[PDB]
Amino acid sequence: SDTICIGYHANNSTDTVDTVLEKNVTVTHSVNLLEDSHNGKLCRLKGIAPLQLGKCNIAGWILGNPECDSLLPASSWSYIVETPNSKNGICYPGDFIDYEELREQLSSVSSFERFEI
Amino acid sequence: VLTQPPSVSAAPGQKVTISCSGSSSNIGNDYVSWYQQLPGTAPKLLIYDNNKRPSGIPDRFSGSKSGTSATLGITGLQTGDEANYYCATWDRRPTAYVVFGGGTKLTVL
Amino acid sequence: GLFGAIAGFIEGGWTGMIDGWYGYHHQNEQGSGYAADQKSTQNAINGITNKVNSVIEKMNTQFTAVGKEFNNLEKRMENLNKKVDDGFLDIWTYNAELLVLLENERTLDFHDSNVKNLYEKVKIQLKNNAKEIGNGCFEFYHKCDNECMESVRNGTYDYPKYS
Amino acid sequence: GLFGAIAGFIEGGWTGMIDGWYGYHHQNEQGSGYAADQKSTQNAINGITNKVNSVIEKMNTQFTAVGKEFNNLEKRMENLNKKVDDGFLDIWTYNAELLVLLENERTLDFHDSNVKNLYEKVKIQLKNNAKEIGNGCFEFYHKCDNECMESVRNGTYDYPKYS
Amino acid sequence: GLFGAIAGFIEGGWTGMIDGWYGYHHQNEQGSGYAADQKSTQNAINGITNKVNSVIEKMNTQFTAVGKEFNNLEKRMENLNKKVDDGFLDIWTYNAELLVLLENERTLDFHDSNVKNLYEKVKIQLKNNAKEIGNGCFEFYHKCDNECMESVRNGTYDYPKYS
Amino acid sequence: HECNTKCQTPQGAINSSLPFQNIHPVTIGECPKYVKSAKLRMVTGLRNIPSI
Amino acid sequence: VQLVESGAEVKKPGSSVKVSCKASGGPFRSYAISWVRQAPGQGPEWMGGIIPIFGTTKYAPKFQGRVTITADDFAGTVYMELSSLRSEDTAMYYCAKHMGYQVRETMDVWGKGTTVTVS
Amino acid sequence: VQLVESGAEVKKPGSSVKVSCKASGGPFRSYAISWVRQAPGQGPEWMGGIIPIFGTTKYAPKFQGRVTITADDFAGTVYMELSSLRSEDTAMYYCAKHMGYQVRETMDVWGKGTTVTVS
Amino acid sequence: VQLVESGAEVKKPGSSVKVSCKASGGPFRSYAISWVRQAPGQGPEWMGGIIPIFGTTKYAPKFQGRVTITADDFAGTVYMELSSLRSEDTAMYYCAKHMGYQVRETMDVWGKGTTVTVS
Ligand SMILES: *[C@@H]1O[C@H](CO)[C@@H](O[C@@H]2O[C@H](CO)[C@@H](O)[C@H](O)[C@H]2NC(C)=O)[C@H](O)[C@H]1NC(C)=O
Ligand SMILES: *[C@@H]1O[C@H](CO)[C@@H](O[C@@H]2O[C@H](CO)[C@@H](O)[C@H](O)[C@H]2NC(C)=O)[C@H](O)[C@H]1NC(C)=O
Ligand SMILES: *[C@@H]1O[C@H](CO)[C@@H](O[C@@H]2O[C@H](CO)[C@@H](O)[C@H](O)[C@H]2NC(C)=O)[C@H](O)[C@H]1NC(C)=O
Ligand SMILES: *[C@@H]1O[C@H](CO)[C@@H](O[C@@H]2O[C@H](CO)[C@@H](O)[C@H](O)[C@H]2NC(C)=O)[C@H](O)[C@H]1NC(C)=O
Ligand SMILES: *[C@@H]1O[C@H](CO)[C@@H](O)[C@H](O)[C@H]1NC(C)=O
Ligand SMILES: *[C@@H]1O[C@H](CO)[C@@H](O)[C@H](O)[C@H]1NC(C)=O
Repeated sequence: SDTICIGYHANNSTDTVDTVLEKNVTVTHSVNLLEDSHNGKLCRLKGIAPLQLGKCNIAGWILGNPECDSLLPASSWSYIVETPNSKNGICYPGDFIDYEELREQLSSVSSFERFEI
Repeated sequence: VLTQPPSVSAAPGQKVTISCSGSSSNIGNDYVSWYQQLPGTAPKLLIYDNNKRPSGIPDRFSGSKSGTSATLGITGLQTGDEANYYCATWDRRPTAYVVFGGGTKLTVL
Repeated sequence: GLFGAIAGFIEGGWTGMIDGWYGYHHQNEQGSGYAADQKSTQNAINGITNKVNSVIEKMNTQFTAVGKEFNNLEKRMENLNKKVDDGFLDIWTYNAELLVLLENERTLDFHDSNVKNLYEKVKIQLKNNAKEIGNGCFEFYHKCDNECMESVRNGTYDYPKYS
Repeated sequence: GLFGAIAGFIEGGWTGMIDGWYGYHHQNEQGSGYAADQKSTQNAINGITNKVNSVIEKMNTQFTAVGKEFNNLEKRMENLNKKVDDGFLDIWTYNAELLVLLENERTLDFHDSNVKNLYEKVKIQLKNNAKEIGNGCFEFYHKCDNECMESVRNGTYDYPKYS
Repeated sequence: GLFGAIAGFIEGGWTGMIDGWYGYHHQNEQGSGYAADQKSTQNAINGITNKVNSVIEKMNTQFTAVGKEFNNLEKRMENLNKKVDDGFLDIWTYNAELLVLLENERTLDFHDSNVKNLYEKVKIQLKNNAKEIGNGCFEFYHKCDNECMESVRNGTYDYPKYS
Repeated sequence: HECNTKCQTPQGAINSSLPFQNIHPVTIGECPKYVKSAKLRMVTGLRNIPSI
Repeated sequence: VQLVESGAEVKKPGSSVKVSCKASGGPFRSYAISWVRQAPGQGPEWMGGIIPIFGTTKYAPKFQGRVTITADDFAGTVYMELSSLRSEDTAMYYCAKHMGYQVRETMDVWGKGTTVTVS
Repeated sequence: VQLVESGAEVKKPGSSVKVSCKASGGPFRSYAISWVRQAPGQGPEWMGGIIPIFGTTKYAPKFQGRVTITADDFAGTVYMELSSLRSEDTAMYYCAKHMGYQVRETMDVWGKGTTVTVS
Repeated sequence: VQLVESGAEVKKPGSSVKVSCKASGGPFRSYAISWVRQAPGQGPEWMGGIIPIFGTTKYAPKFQGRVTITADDFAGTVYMELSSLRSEDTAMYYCAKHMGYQVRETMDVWGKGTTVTVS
């Protein structure tokens, strides 16, 4: 008999949200604001490769440890990477005075030139 | 399909009209919009909703629709009106999709 | 909801209405069919995208932040550094979770309000030439063809012509 | 309130209704009496306990935190420590007070909405066989015994039988 | 708005009503004129001033706070000091902006609710001796002089006397 | 390895435009904000009540 | 708003191509977006469009099995992929606004253009 | 929902006892909680119950002057105290859920039991 | 609430004066504020008042072109300025509360007073 009705939309989605008065409300449309996925590898930052020390630490890299013979040509990087097995530092026992301040200073250096003083 | 007169020729200061004719499938049950493309640029909207104008469009441009055909009228013609004019309508029966015209070369003397 | 329309006196949604959020379903001698209401859906979409963009804008991008090192005789400064890091992390976690939890409820009430407003808009138009059935539904007294339906779904229904 | 039912067109509460938040009071030849509405009260209780549990959960337990010591030549670090402590205390005090203040108003609007929904539910059922008096009250035209009363409060009132 | 009265079924404001926020416009044989409603305006003013005073009170005054100095061998503590300052500034900026943004919307819904309540209060009074026109307007069936108007704008309109 | 990125953590690179992450608090580059949450979903549609 | 396409591309037949479109303003939009093709010497051609929130996509019956249109939302970018390139998919490609959330016939803002050559 | 009572107790006549019940989940609940007694070799016996928000307590006419039921809300526990122990208050005591906020006849979740001996 | 005026002032003819009024409580108020004048040996005189949110000001027809009343809101202070002093602008000046937001006839709270001499 010539009828007219008002209504709203429904679909087959199964995505739920939380409010204060209720949990797990299924809704028609929603967006996700959190990221929890990575690729699992150390990559290059905007073109430049990082500097991986490997067996050495900052003290061994800078002092010239006999086991860090491969880091000599390095002159540029985007960040420095250390590992928990970086144990080749000072071979002769003694004290390195103001070492953490040196690390803090090097945390803002992107390149250097090594010359014979 | 929308068919327009391929060319138009008139003198400065005159009034000209281009007719977009179609069929009951597209033109008879929808609106028509008009676009003007200068040589080397993207199209620009002139008339929408069959007689309406956006912001920044002069009063010299107007248009209307008559049954199964629309018409765009330009009065106050000058040299800066050298372009191609296209008519468009949202066809909808088997599978709805936008349909463009053929083209019109409004030549000024 | 606070307005009683969604899951209220209109107890279910339509899976046959695919182009909008709110709309009409009509029935006469020509046939039946659904049809979305474009103005209400457009206004709701504007509001929702505004809200999402504001939420995105209020949180700024985080730049480089790496840890420090201390020796065996600098425990107090190391503990202070840990305290600062943990406190800021806790504060921002609380802020984010509370913002999402509080915005979801308002978003759910918005649609209920819109549906109720549409129902009232139609009801004041028909007033006397239609019977309210109860499920968001109106049954005409006279014969309402497609011109009548399209005028009802436009706001320009002519009351005096149909008595 | 925003909905105009509590302290609005229903201007007072009932001290004789002890088992619920919202309900009915009836009167016929058999007698009078109050009776709570179980579904509305149950839904409101669920919502309120959910809100309280969420508020409790968003605040985590505080673990051991004691002070430090400095000498006469370490004033800058001592001042930084005081700054950090005071700032965190201020931030958390602000958070707690604002949360309570903002939740109380929504809690008060929730009950007003529920009362209005119950009133409208009854009004659409009676429609024509009852007169609206004004104080949330309906006066029947026909004779309504206990079966009719129980059908009204169940949602299955039969309109055609009583004309 | 959420209640559909302001910019809804009442689509415009009055520049001729200068002494209040909400009111009436009447028309009979004596003449025309606007008139504000004092109780609604008083309640709204109380609420709004309470809200502004609470917002002012929740923010405390800032006392003296100047910077420190470090030498070339104290970069870690200098960086920690910068971190603390920047973090607290960011947190308080976020708090202030969010508070203002969220309070504005509630303030705008408050007035819509008040206008709707006034309209319903008048509508339940007139019920049958007046026709609803649609723009917030009522047209009487009988003759309403200034005593009848002043009783309508008081809540004591006598329904039985005018049938 | 031999790749490219704009945001690096001690556990991998991040490839998103979302405003939040819960991978690592230590980052290098232009990175989202770190939170300890496990779920942050924002609603844009209405309640889903199909079949009716 | 401003619409900016990607750079110009030249390929050889049998391959596919992917063009992009970036819009100014907030990442989330309330208008539909369309892609238009124009060969040198002829009128424009509508290829397909996408809807902001519902995510629906529409294509022309000619370009049914080849074109694929996607969006990013949080980035503000729209992508179009065309597969099995012939020697006739050499034209100028435009990105077009729509006004409302539906793919109607009224496109009020256009981009600048991007040439894709096939040889 | 899991309900866990306290340990088993043995007392001698003339004293009082206090048993407890802990429920899993959020501290605040939306259902009523009852205490049930069962002597060895007979059917169960309803003692009394408590209501979540209104705080009303109900007792059986037999156990009207001895039993006292209380709640903690923020801890999530319910306590029952029985005074003036006789030699017949030696049974198994159960903690029972109720479904709704009222103390009806339908208890859908039970605990495990707790023996109180009197000697 | 408590209303406190400024100190007592003595000037000589031809100059102007500015008196002040401070109210206790929150900075923003929901009542109107009036200024009243009383010469020695005569009844009081209403000068003018101000409205809380709409900002409207009202003056007596006698003091039309001389008085100016302003407010500070965030400070909680109201200022009155009287220009072109004569030998008759020597009286006691009171600050008066009003009850509601309108400047009616009912002032329910008064200050303490402030003498302005002109010589
Ligand atoms: C909302 O849904 C989630 C996922 O379905 C529920 O998470 C489960 O919660 C129960 C106890 O509450 C656990 O035993 C399950 O292991 C959880 N499942 C997963 C996959 O984590 C959650 O409980 C629901 N919320 C409510 C209030 O019921
Ligand atoms: C649907 O409603 C609109 C809104 O009023 C109508 O628009 C009017 O259309 C007439 C011509 O039919 C014009 O003269 C008016 O200027 C339009 N009004 C406005 C505000 O633009 C429209 O006509 C209605 N549709 C139908 C089929 O009647
Ligand atoms: C009160 O309302 C409920 C809900 O409609 C009624 O429940 C129905 O009861 C009949 C038998 O009387 C069953 O056949 C139906 O299956 C029930 N429906 C549902 C949805 O459960 C109930 O009967 C009503 N009470 C009275 C006294 O009429
Ligand atoms: C306007 O309404 C008020 C509120 O009812 C009326 O106030 C009553 O006035 C009568 C005398 O006219 C008193 O006996 C009552 O005690 C008053 N009631 C209250 C609650 O104070 C007022 O009279 C009405 N105005 C007119 C002109 O009728
Ligand atoms: C809903 O139906 C569509 C139809 O193809 C399907 O693609 C989609 O996966 C369905 N949604 C879910 C959640 O299954
Ligand atoms: C990841 O990043 C690379 C380059 O940084 C990009 O090409 C790619 O589209 C991103 N997304 C995925 C899913 O690989």
